[PDB]
Amino acid sequence: ETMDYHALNAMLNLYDKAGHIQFDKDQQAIDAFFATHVRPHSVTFASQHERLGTLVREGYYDDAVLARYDRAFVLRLFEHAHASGFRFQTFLGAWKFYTSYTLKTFDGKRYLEHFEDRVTMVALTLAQGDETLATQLTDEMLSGRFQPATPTFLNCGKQQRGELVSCFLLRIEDNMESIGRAVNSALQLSKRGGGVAFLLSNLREAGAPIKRIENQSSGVIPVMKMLEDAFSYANQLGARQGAGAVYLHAHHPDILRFLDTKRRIKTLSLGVVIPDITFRLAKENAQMALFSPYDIQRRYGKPFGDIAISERYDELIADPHVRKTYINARDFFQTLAEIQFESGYPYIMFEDTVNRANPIAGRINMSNLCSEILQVNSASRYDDNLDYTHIGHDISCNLGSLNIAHVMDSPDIGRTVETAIRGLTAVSDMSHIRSVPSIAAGNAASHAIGLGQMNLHGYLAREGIAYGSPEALDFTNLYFYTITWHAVHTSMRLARERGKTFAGFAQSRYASGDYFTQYLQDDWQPKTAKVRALFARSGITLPTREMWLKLRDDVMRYGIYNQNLQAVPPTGSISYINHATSSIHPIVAKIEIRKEGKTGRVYYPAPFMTNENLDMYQDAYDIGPEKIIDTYAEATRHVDQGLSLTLFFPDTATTRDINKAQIYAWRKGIKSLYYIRLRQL
Amino acid sequence: ETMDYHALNAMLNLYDKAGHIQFDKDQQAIDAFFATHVRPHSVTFASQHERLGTLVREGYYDDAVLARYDRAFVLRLFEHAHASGFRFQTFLGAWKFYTSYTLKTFDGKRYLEHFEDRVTMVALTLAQGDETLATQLTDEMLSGRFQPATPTFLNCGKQQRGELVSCFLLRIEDNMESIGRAVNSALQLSKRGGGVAFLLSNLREAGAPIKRIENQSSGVIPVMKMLEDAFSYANQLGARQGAGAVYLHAHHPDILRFLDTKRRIKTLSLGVVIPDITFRLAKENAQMALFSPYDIQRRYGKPFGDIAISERYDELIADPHVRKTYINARDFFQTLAEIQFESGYPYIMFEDTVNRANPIAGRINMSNLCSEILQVNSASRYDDNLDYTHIGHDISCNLGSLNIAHVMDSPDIGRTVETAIRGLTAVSDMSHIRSVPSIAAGNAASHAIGLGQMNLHGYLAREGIAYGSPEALDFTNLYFYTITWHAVHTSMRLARERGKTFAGFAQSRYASGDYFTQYLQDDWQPKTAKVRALFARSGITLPTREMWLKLRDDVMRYGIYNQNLQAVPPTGSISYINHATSSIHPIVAKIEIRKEGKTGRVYYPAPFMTNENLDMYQDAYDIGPEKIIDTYAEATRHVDQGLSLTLFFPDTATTRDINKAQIYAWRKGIKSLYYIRLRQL
Ligand SMILES: Nc1ccn([C@H]2C[C@H](O)[C@@H](COP(=O)(O)OP(=O)(O)OP(=O)(O)O)O2)c(=O)n1
Ligand SMILES: Nc1ccn([C@H]2C[C@H](O)[C@@H](COP(=O)(O)OP(=O)(O)OP(=O)(O)O)O2)c(=O)n1
Ligand SMILES: [Mg+2]
Ligand SMILES: [Mg+2]
Repeated sequence: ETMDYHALNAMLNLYDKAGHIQFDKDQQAIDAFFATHVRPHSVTFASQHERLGTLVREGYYDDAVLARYDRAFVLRLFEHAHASGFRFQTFLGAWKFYTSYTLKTFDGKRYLEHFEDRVTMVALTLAQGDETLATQLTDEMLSGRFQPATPTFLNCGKQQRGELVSCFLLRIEDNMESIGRAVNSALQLSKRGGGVAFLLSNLREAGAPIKRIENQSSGVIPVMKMLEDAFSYANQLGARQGAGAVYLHAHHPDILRFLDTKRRIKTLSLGVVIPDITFRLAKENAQMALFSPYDIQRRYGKPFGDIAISERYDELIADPHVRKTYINARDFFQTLAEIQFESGYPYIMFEDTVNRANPIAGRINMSNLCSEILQVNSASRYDDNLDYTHIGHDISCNLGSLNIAHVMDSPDIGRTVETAIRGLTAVSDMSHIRSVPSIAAGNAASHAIGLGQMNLHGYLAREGIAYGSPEALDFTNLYFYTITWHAVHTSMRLARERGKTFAGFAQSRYASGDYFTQYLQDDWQPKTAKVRALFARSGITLPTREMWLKLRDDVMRYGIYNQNLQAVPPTGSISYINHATSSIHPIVAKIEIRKEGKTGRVYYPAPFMTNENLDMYQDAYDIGPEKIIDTYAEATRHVDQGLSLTLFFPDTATTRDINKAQIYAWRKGIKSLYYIRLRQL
Repeated sequence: ETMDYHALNAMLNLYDKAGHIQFDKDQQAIDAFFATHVRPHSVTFASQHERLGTLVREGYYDDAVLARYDRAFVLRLFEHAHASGFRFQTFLGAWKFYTSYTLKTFDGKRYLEHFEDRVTMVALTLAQGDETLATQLTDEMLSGRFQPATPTFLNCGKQQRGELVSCFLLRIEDNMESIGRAVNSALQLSKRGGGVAFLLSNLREAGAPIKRIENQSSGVIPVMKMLEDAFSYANQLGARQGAGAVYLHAHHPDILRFLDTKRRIKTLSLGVVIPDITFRLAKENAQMALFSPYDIQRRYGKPFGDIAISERYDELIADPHVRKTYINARDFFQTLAEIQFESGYPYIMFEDTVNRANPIAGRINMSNLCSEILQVNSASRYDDNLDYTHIGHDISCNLGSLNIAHVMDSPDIGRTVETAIRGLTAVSDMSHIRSVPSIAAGNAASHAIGLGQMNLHGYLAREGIAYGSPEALDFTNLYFYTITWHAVHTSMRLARERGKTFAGFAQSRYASGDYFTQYLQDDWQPKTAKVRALFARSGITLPTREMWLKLRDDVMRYGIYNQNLQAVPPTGSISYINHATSSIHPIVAKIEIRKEGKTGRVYYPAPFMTNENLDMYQDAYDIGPEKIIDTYAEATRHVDQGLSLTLFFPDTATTRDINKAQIYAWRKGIKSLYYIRLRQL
């Protein structure tokens, strides 16, 4: 007799005379949802075998995927799938999946998939015919241990579908050709829903020459302006703005005009690269010198974006063949925070930290639209007709995440990590982005992937450890320690199985073993009793020196398949499906509210949370930056790419506050910073 | 003792108690210019031979051009050149050429060319080694009979230089690829100073689908928006806006949003194609039906831009598989004039008149930034990586003009026309625009050129005939009649010499002779005594039936080299150098004032004009549209492409006035209309 699941949902938004919540009311919502809406609008077939048939016949499922398997095997899988006992844990989780993920009939009126169907098809797709693999992926996803990126989760198997990968990073070179190409990539990538970031640092600055006639270039903005229109023009079906980003080196002469667009470029996001010296200068209240990329090129034969500024600052200041401009470092960071304060951006990439941690030959000069990807890239050369004469290497992202709790809840952690790695790797292998050759090239050369984490705050709460605490820090350090061991063990394996390794391996730190010197010392003993306890209870072995030493041999000898393994992005709405917390930070709220749906909003309580443990769920605001920054650093120690890191502040905070945080971060090893969020309603 | 040439110039701007002008004062200005400024800042070498040497050595002249000739021959030419007796006729003519055309040293401080040097190098360049040709071109240019387009005049021979051609017309196709390419062409062409127009009619309209999901396309504007930024970004060295245009069919569903950008797109110009039916509808106060290009394609397998609307209006109205929208034709033309009134644009291309007059297989769906070029074009197909899989045919302009007076002043009119044609043809042969394959293709396939006219009003005045008059109309009809005969005789010749013809010739009207039926009847007798007189006095024979009949045989048998011959654009500042009137219309003023120079302005009196014949120089305003429109029609009868036609109106004029004029034009055969100019200060 009460079947308004929204109402029921709404009830999570109520507190009783004792500041407690009717969590059950949310479970009632799930129940009414399935009963009043799903079950009734979901299609039931007489058998799976006819269902496939129909789905392929009418144009929904891609038969090419089913065809890599003996159909019996298929059926066996759907059955297992549906036999696993999967339930959604929350009304939003369900509602999200059916309103935006599950496959519907072409007219919208009926559902054709349920969570496990989708799971299955994903498993089938990535396993490319490998049945045991297919089974495992199925298992990993149904257990909650693994959660592929949205773009994969959503399209695998579908006949009419998106691409499986969808954030991309591109260079631009200081000539029109590159520029033209960039704008064209923007168009092609964004029409298909991709997020794309562009490096701008190589471009000659405002005022520089063209064809040896002085004061003629107009710098980056008018280029920013084009990319902007592109993204705005080429939305994705069912969207109005597209998403772009541009990164620019802080020491680039146009830095301030650049920052200035946000005090005008309304939809691209900005990101700024900052080397260590900049910090040095502002400390010692000094002047910042900006070098011309025009000159830099002619005198060094390389582009601004490819030299090491910190390492050649003085040199450069002294080379009179390099024009210099000066602004006040302290004011810089001031402008930086003022903007950040007004609008979240810009992101920040600690260039020196990054390159110093980079195990891969080359430098890293830019990042993605979520500031988590960090990888080398390389120039492309064109022909006057735009035809590539030299196809360089650009970057694209293959993502998925583990839900730490569920991982810890299963002793075979090595299987668990191997699978995800196997799956993301598949995503990479199946990927062939034709519209932008340099992307295709890159993928193909590197098989880079980015395995990421989520639900930390979820986990720690459940185990009664407070976010931020030494218990917490200790755990996050070792968890990531152990995840790294298995992932590289896995990539090593793959190289063996496939008998090849990523391009450049040889020049890498993996090749020489220097990549391990870190692990052959000691941290690795649980700084803490509780943490020691958790791993033990979980039946998981923390990798041991003998293990590392052995893996180091196997790597030096056999190599690894993927040039890059981990990356920790924010976990948008999949997190709700997976029932996990945004990534590894804490909980923007206890009962998160989203402005979605026919009622206006929908409410989402955190995992494992009950009236008897609320005190373990203090929100990000409440926890504040230090603790957050501290958690990410423990993680940053191991993750070869980077992690999206937001700082949440009270609306009373000041730019100095912001700046103190960024310094701390910087001082702490943090590779990069994402947006800064001032609390608002 | 008085050497301010500007002052002296200024004096043309003075009237005496009898409304007369000190024309001589302008000659004094020339004299002081050369004496106080040119001579002193121009470089004299001990001999020509060393001069060449130096100019090649230091990087100014291109030796590759000199190398096609025996150096003695060269020298002989410069000498002849300088021996011809050339003088500029006006202070602006000189001042223009030295401030913007002649070659200076790289630091700006000194001149290295004089009019005849430039003439010579042009002659050498186009003649490509042919000495008699080189001589003739020299002669034709020095006599004033010929005046190549600015881009050629200015760059031929130079080492550091522009392209020789510079207005281009491009299609776009209804898919992203084409769009991307368009924006890239915009960039590449405009960085080098080219004017470029785009067809937009094929693009699916605002609201149409994408990937079979309804209401999803955003039509042309956001595309207009990109092209706009492109042009604005890629100025030409020494310029801030670039120049673009977009054409769109009046019966395209986005027509009104389109017109609406100008009531927001600040720098592209607009142009509208209009078929006859539109006129029919508005007469009979009817509704205009707009057909979807999306549908049109699917149902007819061709793009909006390639079907004949007039011819299939009803059909289309009846095909229910073609979506239709309706707006009121009368209001259309109303909006058209209101905009025109506010801002000059849009240009107008009378599609049916044009295609009906078109001697060439195919249809004509767009025009250039000056509305004078009209030629067929064809789609290009791309690969997902932008690579052309099928290179279509797009259009570019090779222009030059004859100065009617000087032409008439020399009995060998056939030599005179043959040369120009030979020279423009050279421009075409030497042209290889790599950044846009479809342009290169087009040129190569067609060798289209556009020989044009100027100084009509100049001529008629001198011979005491009033602009507009039956004398005038009669002359312009026969002059163009005779120019056509010789140009086609010339192109015919070329095909023979070169032993090939333009692509498609066979499908042309030249091939079947229908191109001549017009000339084999009769008009061609001077309607007038004076006109008969002028040709006679000039020693020029008006082509005779036997002549046409003979040329028709030679053409049917041997073919012609160029697919298109004539085109009559406005003659911007070269006109001042050549000492002629903007094209064939009359004289925006008696003493034209330009806002140029260190004094703020510079004054330019019309050719042959003196206090004893002012009454023959009534300005365009004063003459008004009819007479103008009437002159162009006489011309439109013969010119295979089209002619830029501005109507000048009093600031009291009304949109109805404007609309009456456009109707007259339309009714009169006029192929197209350029901007409408309201008189302002
Ligand atoms: N009309 C132009 C031409 C170039 N640029 C900009 C874009 C590039 O960042 C930079 C270099 O363009 P190119 O390398 O194509 O320029 P060139 O190679 O012709 O000149 P240079 O050799 O001077 O670099 O100048 C511009 O804004 N407007
Ligand atoms: N994200 C997108 C995709 C397309 N278009 C526009 C530009 C083109 O005029 C038209 C056609 O683009 P494509 O042909 O590339 O579209 P498809 O071929 O994928 O779809 P269809 O086959 O539906 O035409 O749609 C757009 O505005 N935004
Ligand atoms: Mg360059
Ligand atoms: Mg299409």
